[PDB]
Amino acid sequence: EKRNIFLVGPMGAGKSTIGRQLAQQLNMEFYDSDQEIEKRTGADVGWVFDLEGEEGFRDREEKVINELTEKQGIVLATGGGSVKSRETRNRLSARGVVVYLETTIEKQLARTPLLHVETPPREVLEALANERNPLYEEIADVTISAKVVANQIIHMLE
Repeated sequence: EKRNIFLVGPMGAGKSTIGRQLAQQLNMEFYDSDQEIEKRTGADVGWVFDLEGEEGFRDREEKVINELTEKQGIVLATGGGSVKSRETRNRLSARGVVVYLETTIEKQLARTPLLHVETPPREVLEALANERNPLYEEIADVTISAKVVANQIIHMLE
């Protein structure tokens, strides 16, 4: 259907790669909230994070996501920590089908907008997952090459 598809999960989950494939196979618009932030600030997303601090970044991100989710027929790759906001999570759930790309710590560490230039120690990623995994799972309607995964998701939505 035309219904929105929102991809959630940690950085390195393939939100952008899988989302672009989904958008092309379903002939929909693709958006990346990190990319929209860069577009509105004219700067690297990680730079905006570092300069504005968490508080300011999260507010800006929440506003960006509120606006994107109001669109129709789009595939959205949401920021990894965008699920921290309760309002955002309720908006994501209500405005489209939420697909959670469950990702191991290993995959997250794995090889190449970038919120952070370099990978952190495993401990940091484990700590993040303990806080965020329950958030991703709370709003997931569907839990999971990009082409293969994209069609699998599609088969699940069917």
